Amino acid sequence: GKAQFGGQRFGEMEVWALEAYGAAHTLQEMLTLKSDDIEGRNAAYEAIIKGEDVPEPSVPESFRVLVKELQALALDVQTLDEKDNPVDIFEGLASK
Amino acid sequence: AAIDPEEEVIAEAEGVVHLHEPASILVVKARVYPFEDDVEVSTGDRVAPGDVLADGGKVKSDVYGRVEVDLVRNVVRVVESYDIDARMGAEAIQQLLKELDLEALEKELLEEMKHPSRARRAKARKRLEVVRAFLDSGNRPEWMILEAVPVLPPDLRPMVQVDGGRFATSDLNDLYRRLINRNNRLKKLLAQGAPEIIIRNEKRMLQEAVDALLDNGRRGAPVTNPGSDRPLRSLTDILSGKQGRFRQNLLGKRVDYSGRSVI
Amino acid sequence: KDYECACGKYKRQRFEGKVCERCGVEVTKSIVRRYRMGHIELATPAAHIWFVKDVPSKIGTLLDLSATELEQVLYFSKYIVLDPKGAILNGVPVEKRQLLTDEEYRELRYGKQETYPLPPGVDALVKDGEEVVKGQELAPGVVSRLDGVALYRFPRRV
Amino acid sequence: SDPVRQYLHEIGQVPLLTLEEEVELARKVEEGMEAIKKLSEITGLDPDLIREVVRAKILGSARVRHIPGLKETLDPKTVEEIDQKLKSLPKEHKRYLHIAREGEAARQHLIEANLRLVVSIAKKYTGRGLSFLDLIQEGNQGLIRAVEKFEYKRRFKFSTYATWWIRQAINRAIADQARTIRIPVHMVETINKLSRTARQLQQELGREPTYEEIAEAMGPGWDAKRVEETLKIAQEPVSLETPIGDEKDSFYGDFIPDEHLPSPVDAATQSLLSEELEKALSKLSEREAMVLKLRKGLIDGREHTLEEVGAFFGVTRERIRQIENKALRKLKYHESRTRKLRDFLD
DNA sequence: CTCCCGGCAAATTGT
DNA sequence: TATAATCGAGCCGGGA
RNA sequence: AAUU
Ligand SMILES: [Zn+2]
Repeated sequence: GKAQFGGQRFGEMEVWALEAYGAAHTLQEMLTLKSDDIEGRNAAYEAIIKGEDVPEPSVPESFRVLVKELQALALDVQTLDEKDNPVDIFEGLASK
Repeated sequence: AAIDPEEEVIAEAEGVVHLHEPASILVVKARVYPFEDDVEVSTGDRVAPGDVLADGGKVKSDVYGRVEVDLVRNVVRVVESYDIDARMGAEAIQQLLKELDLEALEKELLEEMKHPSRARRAKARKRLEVVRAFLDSGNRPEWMILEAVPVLPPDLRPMVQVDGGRFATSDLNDLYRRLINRNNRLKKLLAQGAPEIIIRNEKRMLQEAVDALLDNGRRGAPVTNPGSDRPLRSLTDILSGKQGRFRQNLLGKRVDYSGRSVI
Repeated sequence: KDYECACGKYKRQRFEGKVCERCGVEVTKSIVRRYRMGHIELATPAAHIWFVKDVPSKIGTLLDLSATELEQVLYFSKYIVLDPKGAILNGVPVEKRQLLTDEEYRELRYGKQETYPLPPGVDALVKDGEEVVKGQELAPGVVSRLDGVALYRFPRRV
Repeated sequence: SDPVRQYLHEIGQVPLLTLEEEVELARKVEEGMEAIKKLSEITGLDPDLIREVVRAKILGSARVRHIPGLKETLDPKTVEEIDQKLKSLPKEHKRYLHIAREGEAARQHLIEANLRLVVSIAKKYTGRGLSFLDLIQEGNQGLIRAVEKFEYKRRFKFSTYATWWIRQAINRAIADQARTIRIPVHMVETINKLSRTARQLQQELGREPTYEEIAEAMGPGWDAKRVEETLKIAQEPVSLETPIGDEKDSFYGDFIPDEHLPSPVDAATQSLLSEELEKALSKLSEREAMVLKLRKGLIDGREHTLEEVGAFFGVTRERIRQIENKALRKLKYHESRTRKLRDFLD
C-alpha cells in the first residue's frame, strides 16, 4: 500500500506470466533480491550504487520461515545436495 | 474413641463386645484371612493365589486381589481384582506404536493380499501402504506421538512495540502459554499424588492444548482469546490456504522497484 | 542486539561465540532469533493431531483402530488393555487391545463392591464379617445385590 | 465429545461423603501423617521420602516418577528397598506402616469425594481470562491443599475449610496466568482496585472520572500521574492477526514495519562508514589509534575511563588525554584534506 | 446413503 | 487458613 | 466498501 510506502504484490498469476515468458532471471529477482532475500537485496543495492551488476541471489527468508514453521510442527525438512547430504541454509546459525 | 476425653467409652469391667445399628453395610466381594501373629504384606499390595500374607508364611492368599490390612478386625482382606495393565491417552498409543514389528505386519498383510473377497485385499493394501511408507522411509511410527514439543523461534511469533508504545503479539504465544501452563500444572499434580480423576482431566486438557497449538479448530471447539470470537491462528492455519505461507509469501511476494498509477 | 549479551559484559564482535557467565547469552548476530528453536518437555506424551485426525487416520490405520476407538483412548473416554494379567470380565478373558469403560476398568482393577444404607434406627440381620450370598437380606428393608463379606460401617450402639 | 461434560460425568461417579465417612477419612489421614512422622524417627529416613514411598504403593505401579525436593531418584529399585526396609520393622513399629498406607488411601478418597465442591465454586469465577476447566484444575489444586491442613478435631464440616483453599487457589491462578505480559499478584490487586474505584466514581458523577478524581478517591499516596502510569501498565497487547476492516484479506501485523533489521540503504551506509573510519585510523600510529578506539568503545563496546586506558598502556591519566587530543587533531587534519567522513554526518 | 472436510479469481484503496 | 457450602452453559465434491 |  501507498500509505506504508509499499511495494506492489507480484502474485501467483504474475509469476505465471513470467513463467510463460520463460523469463527465469527476471522471476528469480522478484522472488529474491526485490523481496525477502535479505543478503541479496542488500548486496544488489550496494552493487547498483557502485555501478557493478547485481549479484546472484541467495535463499528467500520466507523459505527459512517455512522451514522453521514445519519444524515447529515436528516435521523434519532437509535441503539436500545431489549426494543426498544435508545443506544448511541457516549457515551454522541454528546448529549447536 | 472420641474428640475429648469424656464421651469416650472405656470398658467398665471384663466383657465381650457386640456391634448394633450400623449406619450402612458394605458388601465387598473379597476373601478374609485371619492372622494371630505379624503380617508380612502391607495394605494396597497386589497379590496372586499362593502369596504369603501373615504369620511367617502360614497364611497365604487364595485369589488374585488387592491387600487390605485390618488392624481392628485383625484379618487380612484380599479384594478380588487383577494387576491388569490398561491405559488411556497418547501414552497408551505411544506404547502400542512402539510394539509394532513392521516387518511382521508386512508379512501378515501380504498373506491377507491373497484372499478372494475384494474388501479384504483392499484394506490390507491401504494398511500395507502405510506400513511400507514407514518401512521405506526409516521413520519410527512412535514419532507420531510427541514427547518433546518444538518451540518456534521468537522472531517468527514476535512481541513488538507498535508506534504508540503499545504491544502487538502473535497468537502462537497465547497457544504456547496454554500449553506450558497445563504441562506445569500436570507436573505439580503428579508430584503431589493427585487422584486419577484429577490427573486424567489434566492429561486430556494437555492433549487439547497441543491440539490447538498444532491445528486449532481441527478437533473440538476452537480456542479463542477472551472476549473475542476469533479463533487463534495455529501452525496449520499459518501454512495453508489463500492467506497461508505457501500462496502468500512463497508463490508470490511484494516487490521492490515497483510502482503504480492511473493509465 | 547484535554481538551484545543481555547484561552487556561483552558488547562487540571481538567476542563471537562467548557465552556470558553472568547473563548466559551468546555473542552472535541477533538474526538467530529467527532460527534457533526451543522445546517443551511434556509430562505425558501427546498425540500429533495430523496423524490422528487426517483421514484415513495414519495411527488408526497402522493399529487397526477406528476413528471412534482412537478418539476414545486419546481423549480419555476408555481404557485400552496392554497386558490382561489374566483378567476376565463377564466370564470371558480380557484380551489385549480390548477397550474397557471406566466401570469395567474399576471392577477389574480395584474389584466390585456395594454399600447399603440402613433405615435410621433399624438394626442389621447379619453380623459383621459374615459371608453373604446375592439376594440375602441384610436389614428389614435391605437386600444384598452381590456375594461377598458384609462389613459394618458405623455402629451407632455398642 | 465435550471435555467439561465428560469431567462432570466422571466426578458424579464418586458418591458424596456422609458426616461419619468424612470424619473417618479425615481422621485416617491425620493419623497417617502422624504414622509417617514416627516412621521417620524410628528409621531415620526423610519424612517426605517415606511419604512418597507409601504414596507410591497406594497409587500403584501406574505412577512412579522422580519427586523434586527428594534427593534420590525415585524408581522401583529404591521404592522396593525402602518399602522392604519398612517391612523389616518389628510388629509394634511395622504397625505405623499400615497406618500410613491407610492414610494415603483415605486422602485419595477424601479428595475424590470433594471434587464437585470445586466445580460449584469455579463456575462463579468464569469470564476472568481462564477457561472453566482451567479454573477447576486450580481449584482442585487448592482442594488437595485443604486435605493436608484439615484438622478434623475442630468439628467443622470439610466444605467449610476447603472453600477457603479452593477460592484462594482459583484467584491466584487468575492473577498469575491471565495476562500475556505477566503481572505480580499485588500489582494485579492494585489495578482491580483502581477499576472498582473508577466504576464507583463514574456511577456517582454520571460521566467518566478524571485521573485527578480517581487519585483523590484512592486516598493518600495517589496523584494523577500515578493513576495514569498504573493504567499504562495495565494495557494488554493486541493480536498481530487481528483482521483489518473490509474482506478478511488483511491482518494488522502486515502494517507494522520491521524497525530492527537494517534496510538496504542502512546496511550500505553503515558498512561504508566502518570502512572509512578504519582508513583514517591506520593513518594514526598504532599506539594513538588504539587509545581512541578504547575511549569511544569501538573495542569491547564500552567507553573506557581515562584511568583505565592508563593502566593498559601503563601511562599517566594526563598522558592518555594528551594523545587523544593530538590523535583527534591529526584525525581532524586528514579529514579537512580528504573530505571523506563529512557526508556521514547527515 | 450419510457425514465430514476440503475447496470456492486478481490487483488496489479506504476509516 | 475453620458456620456451611458438593455435576456448566453457504453451496459443492469427494472419500470412509 | 471502493476502482479495474
Ligand atoms: Zn552478560
